[PDB]
Amino acid sequence: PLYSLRPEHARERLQDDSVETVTSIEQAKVEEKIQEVFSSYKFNHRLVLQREKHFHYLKRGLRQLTDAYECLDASRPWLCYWILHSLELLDEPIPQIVATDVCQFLELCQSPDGGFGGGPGQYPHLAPTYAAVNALCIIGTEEAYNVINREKLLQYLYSLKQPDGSFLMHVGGEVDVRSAYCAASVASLTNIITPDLFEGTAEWIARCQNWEGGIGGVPGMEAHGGYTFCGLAALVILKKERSLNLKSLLQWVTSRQMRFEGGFQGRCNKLVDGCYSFWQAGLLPLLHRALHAQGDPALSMSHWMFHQQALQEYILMCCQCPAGGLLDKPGKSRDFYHTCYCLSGLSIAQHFGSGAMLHDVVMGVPENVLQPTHPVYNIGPDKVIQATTHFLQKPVPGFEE
Amino acid sequence: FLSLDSPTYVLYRDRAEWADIDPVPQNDGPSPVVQIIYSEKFRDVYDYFRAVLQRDERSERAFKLTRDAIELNAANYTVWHFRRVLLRSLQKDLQEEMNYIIAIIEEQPKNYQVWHHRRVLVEWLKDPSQELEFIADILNQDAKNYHAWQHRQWVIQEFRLWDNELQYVDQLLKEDVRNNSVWNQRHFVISNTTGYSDRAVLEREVQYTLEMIKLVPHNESAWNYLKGILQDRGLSRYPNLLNQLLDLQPSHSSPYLIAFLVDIYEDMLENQCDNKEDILNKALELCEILAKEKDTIRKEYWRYIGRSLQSKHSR
Ligand SMILES: C/C(=C\COP(=O)(O)OP(=O)(O)O)CC/C=C(\C)CNC(=O)CCCC[C@@H]1SC[C@@H]2NC(=O)N[C@@H]21
Ligand SMILES: [Zn+2]
Repeated sequence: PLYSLRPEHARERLQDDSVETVTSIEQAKVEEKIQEVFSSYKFNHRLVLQREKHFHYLKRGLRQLTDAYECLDASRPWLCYWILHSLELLDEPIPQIVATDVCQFLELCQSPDGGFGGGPGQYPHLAPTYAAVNALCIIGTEEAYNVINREKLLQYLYSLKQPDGSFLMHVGGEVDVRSAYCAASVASLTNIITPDLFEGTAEWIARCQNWEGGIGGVPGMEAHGGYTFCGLAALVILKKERSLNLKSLLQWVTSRQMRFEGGFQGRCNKLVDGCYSFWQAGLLPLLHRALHAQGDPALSMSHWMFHQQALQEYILMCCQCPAGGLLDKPGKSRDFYHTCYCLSGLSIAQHFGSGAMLHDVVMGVPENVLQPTHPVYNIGPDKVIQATTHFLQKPVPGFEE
Repeated sequence: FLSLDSPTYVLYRDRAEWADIDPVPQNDGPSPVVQIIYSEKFRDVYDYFRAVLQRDERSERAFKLTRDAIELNAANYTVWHFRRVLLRSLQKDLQEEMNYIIAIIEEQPKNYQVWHHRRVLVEWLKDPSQELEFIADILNQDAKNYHAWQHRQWVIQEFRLWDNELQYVDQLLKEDVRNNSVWNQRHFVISNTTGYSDRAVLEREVQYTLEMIKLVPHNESAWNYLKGILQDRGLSRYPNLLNQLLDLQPSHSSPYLIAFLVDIYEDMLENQCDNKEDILNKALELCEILAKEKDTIRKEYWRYIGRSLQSKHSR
């Protein structure tokens, strides 16, 4: 069978120790609901990524949205990135006219101060800056690469940089690890990193790793998948992963995979959610690469250090919306963010590779395989390469001389 | 003054007080992507917000306008920035602004822009008097709200407000002993006040965590806390611990206990104990029990742990 449908899998249900708190009441609500979903497959005998439905959802969204979306009016490059990336994983080619329209759009989101904002004329902010540059890389054309003003981008990053190594998310803004990842992602792809740009940053990100092993959004905070993804990936870019305690970080992620549901939770004693199929499980490839670089002899050579099969089972059986798009969990409504990260999650859980090993695990029909994603940038590895190449043809500003 | 839900709401374009000013439409260009078909109230407020912004008009009317623009999209950090600039220029009363943000956060507590605003207000007022009880009421609706804990920790660090936090922490543990945000808080608080080296502290802490583990064996947070406060001391300087956990086993097993036993054995082996081969076999046995039987979701983790133990505790 499938792992989740086997009868011993029932012994993986929550044990509340006869002591009920809100935490267990909520976990049981979810597990009971996921058990239904599992039983629904097991009435008649068969695992299928509804690609065609997902595509319709995406293709339409990329062009036009109802006023249901007024609240993403400040996050529009996120919508480009989430949708483009989802199309990219689904191996859907993006028409020249769509691509060009996105370039032109992201161009109007670009601030004269450098960086990008949530929409035309909005102030720049690290998150849409990150999303827009990723969207531009997925497109991968010379038109797209050239939208980016690199010199203003650097100035813009300089303006956010803090004495203690952190970054503001925007001018007059907040700090957490996200800004560090966004800055590194963007700076590295565009070849604008200077001697002193990320100075202090590694040590800052490191102070965010806490007693649980994971990283919190700022020093002292609870460890969380999203912030932990951001920290580690930011260190990997900067090549200072070893600042962190990786053995504890490993023990923490691996623990975030849910024994019953199959998917991951964002932090300990909270609920499973499909987006963490990327933010949590994407840590495994990053750690594999880091431990390999330190000489580790015991690393698997076929698998990441999570239940790949169980994660794919969770995504496919619980996180697809039959009308298209993907979910956090059943009962929840689709959105492009979860569509993006479930799929990025799925691709990671299918595609192992290390050094020269390659080993795939494709649950369900083999047309389920996605394209691979780069676990640092979460765009395709081809796209990373092409973009880092192109921007290496240019000097870091300045110089030059 | 004029509410968006008022029956007599009138569009800005139809208001005589704004006759002097031209709306500025959004330029999405000639074939937009991700184009939001804004409702008419929305486009109208934002057409006028743009116009006010563009000319940097520091008017009381622009200030009321921002309120609307935020009601329609509380996530527009451009609007919030402009509002902060106006708060300053019109030299506004920050106590009412504090009440404004209080109500807003209560309505949308999972929104970065709104906690950050509140925080900027507290820096301006350098006055944390309202913060902990405010935060406590949000936490009372969502005990794990991450923004609320972040803000809590920030107040406490800046205005050195440590003196009651362990009391609040103990209470929340009583309410939901599984609330990881609260174990993180306990740790946050203790490492900043006393530290964990004072033996008396460490003992109260270890005893407490064990009382809690016995009460609820499958609560990972307790186990994570136990490992966290101890692992760095070295587990093997505490010889009673091994035995005290073996005692629980029959009556209070859980993969967490089994995992901890492995952590101890690993500390033992690092520290050149007697029966090296015997300890190593107990550990590899347990790893196999985890991978195959009691924690199969982590089968790949546990097999890598067994292979690490063999690799380095050998000949
Ligand atoms: C505060 C937090 C989680 C809080 O989660 P929660 O309490 O709702 O749920 P959970 O129980 O923790 O799973 C951190 C999560 C962080 C990441 C997923 C890392 N994120 C990113 O790199 C950016 C993802 C963008 C999310 C959208 S963008 C528009 C909107 N604005 C915003 O700030 N976030 C959303
Ligand atoms: Zn989610």
